[PDB]
Amino acid sequence: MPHAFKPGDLVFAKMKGYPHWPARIDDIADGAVKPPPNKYPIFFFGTHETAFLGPKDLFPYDKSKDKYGKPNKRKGFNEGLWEIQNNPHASYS
Repeated sequence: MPHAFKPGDLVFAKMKGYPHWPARIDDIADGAVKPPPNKYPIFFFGTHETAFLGPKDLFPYDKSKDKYGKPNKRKGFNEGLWEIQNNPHASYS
């Protein structure tokens, strides 16, 4: 049965106006800005942007990849597909 989300989990993350996007739940570095309550720091693959999202917008990667893991014209998307499949836990600093 599912646990709560934790850092390192892989997802497709949904934001209004964008396709479901390959992403991970990030850690918060020591000294870094924390997310609001009930939000997680989401690192989007490809764009390498962070937004704060709740569970309603996070779709576990294993379950969702057959639906959402397809090329998209949007900037950074296809790079993001490579990153999530091939090195999802790397440093993208």
